[PDB]
Amino acid sequence: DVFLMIRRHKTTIFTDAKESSTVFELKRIVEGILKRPPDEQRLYKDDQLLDDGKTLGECGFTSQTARPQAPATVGLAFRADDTFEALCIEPFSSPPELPDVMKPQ
Amino acid sequence: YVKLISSDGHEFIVKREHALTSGTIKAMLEVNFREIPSHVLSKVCMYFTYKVRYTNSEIPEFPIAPEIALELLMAANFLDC
Amino acid sequence: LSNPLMGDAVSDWSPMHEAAIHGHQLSLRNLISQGWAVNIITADHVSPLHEACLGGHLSCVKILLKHGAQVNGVTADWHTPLFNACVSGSWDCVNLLLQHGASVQPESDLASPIHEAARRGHVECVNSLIAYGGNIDHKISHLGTPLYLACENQQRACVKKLLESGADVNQGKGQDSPLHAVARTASEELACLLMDFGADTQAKNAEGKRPVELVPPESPLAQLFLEREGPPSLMQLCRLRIRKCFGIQQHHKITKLVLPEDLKQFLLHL
Amino acid sequence: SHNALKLRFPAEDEFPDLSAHNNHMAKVLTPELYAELRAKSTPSGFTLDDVIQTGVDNPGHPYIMTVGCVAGDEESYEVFKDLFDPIIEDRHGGYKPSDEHKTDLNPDNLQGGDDLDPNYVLSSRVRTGRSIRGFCLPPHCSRGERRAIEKLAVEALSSLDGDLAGRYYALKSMTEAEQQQLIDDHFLFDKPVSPLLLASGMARDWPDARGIWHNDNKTFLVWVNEEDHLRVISMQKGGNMKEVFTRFCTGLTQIETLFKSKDYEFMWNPHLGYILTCPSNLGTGLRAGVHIKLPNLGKHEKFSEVLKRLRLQKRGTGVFDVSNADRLGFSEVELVQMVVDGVKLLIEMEQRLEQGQAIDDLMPAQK
Amino acid sequence: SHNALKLRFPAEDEFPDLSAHNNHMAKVLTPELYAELRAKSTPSGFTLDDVIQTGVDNPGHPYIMTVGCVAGDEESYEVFKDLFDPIIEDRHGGYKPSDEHKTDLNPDNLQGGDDLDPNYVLSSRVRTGRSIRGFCLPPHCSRGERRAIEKLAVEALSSLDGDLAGRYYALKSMTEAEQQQLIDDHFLFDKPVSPLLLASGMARDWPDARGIWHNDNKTFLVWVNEEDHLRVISMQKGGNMKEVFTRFCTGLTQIETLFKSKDYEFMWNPHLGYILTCPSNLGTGLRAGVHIKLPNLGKHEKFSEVLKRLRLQKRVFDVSNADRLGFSEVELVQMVVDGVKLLIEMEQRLEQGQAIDDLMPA
Repeated sequence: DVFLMIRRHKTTIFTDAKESSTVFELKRIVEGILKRPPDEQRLYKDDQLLDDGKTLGECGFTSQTARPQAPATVGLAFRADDTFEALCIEPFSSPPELPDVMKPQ
Repeated sequence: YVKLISSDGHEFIVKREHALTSGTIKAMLEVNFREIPSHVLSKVCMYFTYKVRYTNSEIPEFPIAPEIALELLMAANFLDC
Repeated sequence: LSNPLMGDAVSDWSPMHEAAIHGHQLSLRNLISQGWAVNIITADHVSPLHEACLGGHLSCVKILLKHGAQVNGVTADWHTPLFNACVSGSWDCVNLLLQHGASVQPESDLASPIHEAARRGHVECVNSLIAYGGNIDHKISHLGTPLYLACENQQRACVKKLLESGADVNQGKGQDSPLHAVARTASEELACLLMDFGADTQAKNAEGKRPVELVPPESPLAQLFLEREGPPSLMQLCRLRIRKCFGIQQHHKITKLVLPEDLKQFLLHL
Repeated sequence: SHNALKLRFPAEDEFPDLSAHNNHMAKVLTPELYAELRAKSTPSGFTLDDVIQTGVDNPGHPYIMTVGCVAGDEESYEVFKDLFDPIIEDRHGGYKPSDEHKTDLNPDNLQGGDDLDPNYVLSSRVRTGRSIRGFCLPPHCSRGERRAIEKLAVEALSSLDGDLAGRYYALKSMTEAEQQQLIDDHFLFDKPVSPLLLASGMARDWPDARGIWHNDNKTFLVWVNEEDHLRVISMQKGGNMKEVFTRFCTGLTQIETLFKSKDYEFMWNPHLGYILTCPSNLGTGLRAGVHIKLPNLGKHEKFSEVLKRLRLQKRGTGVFDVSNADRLGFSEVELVQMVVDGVKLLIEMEQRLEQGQAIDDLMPAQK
Repeated sequence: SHNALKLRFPAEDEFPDLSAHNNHMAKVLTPELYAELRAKSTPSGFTLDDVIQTGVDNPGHPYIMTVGCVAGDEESYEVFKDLFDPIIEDRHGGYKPSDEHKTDLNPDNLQGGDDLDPNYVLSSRVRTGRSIRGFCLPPHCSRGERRAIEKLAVEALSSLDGDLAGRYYALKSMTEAEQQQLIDDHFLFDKPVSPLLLASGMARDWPDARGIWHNDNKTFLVWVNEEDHLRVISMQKGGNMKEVFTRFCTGLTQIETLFKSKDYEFMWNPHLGYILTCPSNLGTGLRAGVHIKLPNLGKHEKFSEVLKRLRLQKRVFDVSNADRLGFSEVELVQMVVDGVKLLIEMEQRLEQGQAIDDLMPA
């Protein structure tokens, strides 16, 4: 099983999948929430647009990466008419400073 | 799926059934957690999946950073986890 | 006295050894004033100090040490004044001896003060030894760890103390973790503690068995193991992670963390 | 004597408080026994109180369980039998009232031990004690009685031949140079300092009639009127247990002969063997052992466990002094056989430990 | 009896080699005397071999001697008087058996003692001891009467009032807290360690029926069944011996009458005063002493002989009366008081760079 986290700007979604399933089905996994068809979606890894015809295994995702301990990260942009949205994702808040009593000696 | 909102405006789409891990969320049954920062809300979600996945099967160790341990504890307390 | 008399051990005691073991302080002083040196030893290199330590006669060891008694003297059975004090439990003598340079760590692995105290239930001496500078997780062959031993003798006071101090909940003897030990001794009380301090219910012993497999299913422990078969709570995990940031006996610093008192107690009562 | 006044009080008033005491006598002596036995006495002058004197005077130790009593003479073992049977039985591991004891110093019954490995056996030593029939023991005898014994010993010792020839020193008047020579060889002894001895009265009149005799080769040593009547020690650097045992035997064989020529013999009977002072030395009263270089086994976790089953005593020094832990129920040379056996086992035990090998296969169920 | 068995030997065999000893006993007991008294014994069974055992066991210091003889009871002083009389005569500097000794428990006879200079007198005490007629002295008593004596002593002491009211500490059940307090105040008396005491056999059965009674104000100690039956110690800081002595005398009198109300009395006779185990202490058995700060005089070469001249012991010095028999109890402390006053002024001379000269006594 594949534990995948998909994000867009400030949105995040957690979903499970099969290594044998492809990006195309994954596009429909997004659709279930998004309410927009696969052709209007742009799933991507890092900065590499994902191929509907490739499996998650084919795209480099696996049980050693996309875990329940910590899922893989795929971005999502949308088909802005004749193009698509900037492939950017806003990071979550930065961490607080570690208290001196918990800081290592 | 249920959308959870962080105090920082992040939107988390979480399978409801995993969300039901939290006693507070169970009591709540979209939910806006203005009390919980984005720095740790996503972590809590990950935990929800973790616990569900290994409920009936060895179990690997859940990852956690000292920078979130304190706030996360508090968040977990809030969420009854 | 002064030589290998080749007689029975019963014939070799000095009057000081007698005074020491029974707390005859003034007699001791008198013998000293006559000229009975405090470093007079017998057969197994046993000094008045060693006997006083076994008796727990604080004022006697104060005197003996005052006059140059060998605080780290070693007997033929590898015993030290400190070790002997731990045997009797004399909390005061343990502290005193340490203050005069008694080494917490012994030369021989046949007589660990800490492990002895663990077996005896001498909690406050365990505390002093560790605080003075003692390795709470020292593994020593046949005895495993202090924690392990406390569990073997059902010394729940020391078990709780050691675990709060920061004993490695999953380090016992060989593959026989403290949790496995509890299962073998059927103690629901110690099981509850160890589980809460992070004991690994899936760890296997030398036989490849989990703690739950080392106890009959009819016992209460079977149910208690069932309760902890699934993944731990996030708060549990958090607490474990937080505690790891503090050293041995350093968790008192938790009180300085910027958080609610309820959680402060949650962490302090680990 | 003053015992007449003791008889004017109720037994319970005389009954000593042994609550804080920890020894064999203390467990045995009851108010009932005290009440009965205090009315009896020996023909030599003993009374129950002297029998249990050292006991009540010394609680002893929380861990080391001493005997807590002392005999007075041969007759006292019968007169105060009601305590001795319980004390002896307990101290000697179930030795029963009808359990006949034997004797045997004939070297022909010692097998092996001709040469113990000198890499381990630093030295060998044999020790015993004898009492002369017709006299009392050191806890009771008068100056005159003690002096008579000295003279008998001096005569006999002056006639020993061969390697058993030697010289007698009078402790009470020996020259400081002589003291230097004998203290270097540890042949020189001194006044008892342990309260476990002093309570018996054995130090009375010291050094009157106390004596030291050793042979020309410094292998045969006997002490006169000290812890007991005749204290005999045989020793030699090296592992030749067989020869030392024989030397020892011939020492007592000739001395006994010499005493028999004057109508004296060692106190002895079929039930308790040789009759000595404290109960722990009944039967053979024979100790034997060696100084073994065991830096390895002395650190091993089961060292004392092995020695326990081998029935050997572990003692340090003034490297271990390994020695016979039994005194009664074994035929003298039999005990020496036990020591030889155990030591050879320990040498092999050490060999395997030295090489980092498992040593569990050398731990026999010896009882 | 083994005594009879010893008599089977000739006296020559039983006679100890006293040439190695330097005590008084060794210079009195001849082999002839030994032979004469060897077969003699007291009603208690006490014999010669018991009376000189200590003198035999301990060789004695080459310069400082002692006696080495230990009595068994009052009667034993009569039974073996052929030995004791010459011992006593030498021990007290000349004393014939016919010279009837005095006794005096009336403080009124003491002139002064309530006015010593507190800059020198740090503290002072009075020690003596008694024994109960009818019981044997410690060296030959059994557990039975040791306990009977304890019972009496404690019972009687518990009835004391005023500044004599107090409590009893049985050593066999005395706690560490109590121990520490008694040690702090020098009240606690532990097991004997000297050969001169051990040789008597008095250390046996330790500490059965032994203990300490003392008053609430910490001025009176009664050691029960220790070195004698009743060791009476009275003490106080400062230069007021007189009051100490009045408490001592009247307190002692009271406890004496309390025993008499129960038909008991202290051993006492016209030629030895009160009876103790050691011959040197026969008589009054009174030891009054004082801690005297004395930096200058203590370094003066005649200090010794001055105390000698005053009949005082040189035990800051612990100065005490050097006699126990030869004159009354009051006379004794009178000498102590006078001596102190003399000694104070002597030091004062030295402090002012003055000689002692005319302060030397006889």
